[PDB]
Amino acid sequence: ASGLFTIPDGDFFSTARAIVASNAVATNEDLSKIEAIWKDMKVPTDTMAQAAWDLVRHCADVGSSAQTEMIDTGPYSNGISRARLAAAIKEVCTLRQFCMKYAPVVWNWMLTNNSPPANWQAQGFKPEHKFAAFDFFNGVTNPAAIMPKEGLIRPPSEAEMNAAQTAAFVKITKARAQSNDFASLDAAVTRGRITGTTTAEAVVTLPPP
Amino acid sequence: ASGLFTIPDGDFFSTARAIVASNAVATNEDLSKIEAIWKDMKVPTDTMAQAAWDLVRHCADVGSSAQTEMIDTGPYSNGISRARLAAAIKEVCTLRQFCMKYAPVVWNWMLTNNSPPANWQAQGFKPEHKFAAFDFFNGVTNPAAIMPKEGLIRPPSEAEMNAAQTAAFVKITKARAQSNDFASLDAAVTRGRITGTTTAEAVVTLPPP
Amino acid sequence: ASGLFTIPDGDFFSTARAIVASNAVATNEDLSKIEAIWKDMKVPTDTMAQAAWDLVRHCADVGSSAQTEMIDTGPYSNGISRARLAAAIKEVCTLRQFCMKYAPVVWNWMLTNNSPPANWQAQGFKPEHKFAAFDFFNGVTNPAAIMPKEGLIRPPSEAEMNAAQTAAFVKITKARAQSNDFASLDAAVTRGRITGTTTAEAVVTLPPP
Amino acid sequence: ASGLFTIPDGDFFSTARAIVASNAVATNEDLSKIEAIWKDMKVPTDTMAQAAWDLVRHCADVGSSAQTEMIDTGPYSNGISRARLAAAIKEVCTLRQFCMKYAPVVWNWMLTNNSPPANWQAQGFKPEHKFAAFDFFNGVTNPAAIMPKEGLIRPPSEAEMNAAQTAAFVKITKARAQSNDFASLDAAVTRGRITGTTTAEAVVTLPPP
RNA sequence: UUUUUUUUUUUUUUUUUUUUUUUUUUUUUUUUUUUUUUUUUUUUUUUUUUUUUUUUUUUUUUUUUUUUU
Repeated sequence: ASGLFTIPDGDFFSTARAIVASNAVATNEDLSKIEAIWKDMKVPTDTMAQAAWDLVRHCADVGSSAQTEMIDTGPYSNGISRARLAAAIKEVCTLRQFCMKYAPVVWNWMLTNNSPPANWQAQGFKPEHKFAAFDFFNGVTNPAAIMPKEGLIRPPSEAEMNAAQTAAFVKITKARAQSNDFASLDAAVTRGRITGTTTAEAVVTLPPP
Repeated sequence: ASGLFTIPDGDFFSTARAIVASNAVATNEDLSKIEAIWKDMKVPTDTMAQAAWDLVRHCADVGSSAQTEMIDTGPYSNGISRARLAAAIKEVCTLRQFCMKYAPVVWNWMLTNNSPPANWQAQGFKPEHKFAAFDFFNGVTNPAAIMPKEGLIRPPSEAEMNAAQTAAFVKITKARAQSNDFASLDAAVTRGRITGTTTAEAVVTLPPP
Repeated sequence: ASGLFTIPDGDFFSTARAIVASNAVATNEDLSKIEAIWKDMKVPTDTMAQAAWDLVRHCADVGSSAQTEMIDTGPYSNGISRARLAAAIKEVCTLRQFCMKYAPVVWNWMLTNNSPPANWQAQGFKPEHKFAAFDFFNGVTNPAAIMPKEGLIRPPSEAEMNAAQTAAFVKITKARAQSNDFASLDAAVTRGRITGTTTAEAVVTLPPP
Repeated sequence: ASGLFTIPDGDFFSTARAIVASNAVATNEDLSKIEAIWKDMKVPTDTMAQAAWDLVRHCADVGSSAQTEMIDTGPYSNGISRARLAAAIKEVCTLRQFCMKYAPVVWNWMLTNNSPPANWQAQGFKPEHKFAAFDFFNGVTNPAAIMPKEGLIRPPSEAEMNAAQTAAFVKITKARAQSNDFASLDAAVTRGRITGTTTAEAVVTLPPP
């Protein structure tokens, strides 16, 4: 048995370590392209990582959607605003994929300072689940993401994971209900409609048990 | 591991404090532009904050919609009416974003005086939930908003947060049902219709469990 | 990359401010020519702007067509009638282009006094949309127009914009149906006809959804 | 397998980069001919690009039709008016093709300053879609156009693309309804008619879903 | 009786905005109209399913009063 029919024997399992890569997280080729754009717009390379952690922490208070307006300037750039840092990222990967890379860093930072995501109440989270009230919360246990050196202070509880999956259903289905099913945006197909659906037909509910 | 691949070590989590910024709350650049317009229409800078807190407290009795008619004059301007203060705000940010900034102030003010939002019964709130009967109630636990020095008297209960989310569904869906799906307001698309929908097709219900 | 192939870098977007100019609004060269004619027919230069705002406010009660008869004299001229002020304007630009320049001023003036355009019922407007019942209502959000210092009291609602676009369809199509398609007004082409069309063939309808 | 039957192997896909060219965007031969005319009418070559970006930004407030009257003079020429710059462009390519080349620049400029196209309300756009209210908005994601160095602040949303396609239908069909089907402009064919169509037969509607 | 295989499990989409006011009266509730006739036959095949056509251009301005009931 050779070629693709080779049977592994036990030397492979004890020695080989798979480097984990994920397509929901910004790749190593993605992150090298961010650095080349960021250093060309004069982000200091001595605080390049802290400018990323500050941007993703701000992206836990607001969304990580491509339409999200970043607000202010962090203290680790040379006055480069967070909107300009995020616009450089969206040329390479999505903002959500970049934020998934730093999700354990932001999770530890929020749990150290006891500072939840800012709009947890507007998102409909209960106060006992408010630390899961950011998108890209799925990346906190993804091994392709940046894990801090001493690990997570606290893993996410099962109730926090439950609340995040429910909120992910509500936010994504509401965003799809504001979109359409039109396969083309030409007026021959859309007939000048945004959703192609009335207000009552677009109401999202999670059906009861 | 350097650049964007730097692993945080624990010095960062104990020292760095993220200044919280939110795009649902009026920004610091927004508020500086309000002050320049307000002092030019001769609002006293010694009571500039109290004129804002009086306007947002009045915006808890009426809406914070852009179409809302402000009624009277507060005691902290130099006779500048609340409609003129709100019209200056709507040149910079939304009125709702300005009111979200002062939501914990208005929440403490209403709980101190035992004075709920004025039209809580018309909004369909039960009497035990009537203190949540304002829009921009989501901002009372947003850390980007102005928190008073000694804190909230009482946090919002879970039942108050439940009632506010339900009322937010009813008021927003009713406002969308009076709007249309028309992608253009030209008569070639609207065909001279406001909603493009009959009265029976526009009825909003929250489907039962 | 130089010449017309130069890539903008971010210094341009933060520093350069485009002065907005519109060809639907009376230009700065247009308005300087109005002043030279108005001061030569002895309009007081101390109330030159108020004579314009009074004329455009009167042009919200009647049309801004070139055929419109202006009625009376405002209080800010030296007894110069509004028909003589409008005849001087029509030598330079259209009356509608002049009125578009002052559309936010007239919009604020009408909303302050609760005084809608005078013939809103004859125009077929519903009472809840009657403040949009003037032509040149499109200019109220045009940034080339004169914006008052503290801003609009209320922006136009979506239903008001819908009603204005529908009324613009009806009034313009009815005016075209009283015109012709004749490419020349010589009797060899027109054959002594005004519209070249019967009464039944000239009926305007907005086709139903 | 050689000649036109050669099978690509994977070296071609990893190495070759196609330079994108579009016939809806002004070509590199087009732009070199603009520069030769612009420098001969003494446009400064140190601000040749900024004079183009100022002209296209003004062409987002007014149209990019060949019949469009440009209004004023930008600050980056040596007093050369925008009408003279546009007349030089129309000798080489269309004004719309030139403006498509700088559509991401104008898109970033408008989103930085929060300054929409000036006549968005007259075009029938809803306020939530008003940043798409220019023609040549199709060029903002065309890779043949000039992309700024740090990228777009925000990509166009799906609802903005929907509104632009609907407005493109309405404006182009209305312009065709004012034209004719006559195959020749000689009076033997046109019979002295502009459209060859009555007013009621020329009404444009987008048929309802 | 037949129907129980395979395929389909990735990404993307989670921001903002929208929550005011107005609209809640009156009128409209009778009578008439309910039968008969019409239900069959015929018509179910063949042929027609390829290519071609998808670019560009066209999106500004002007026209919205009065009169006519």
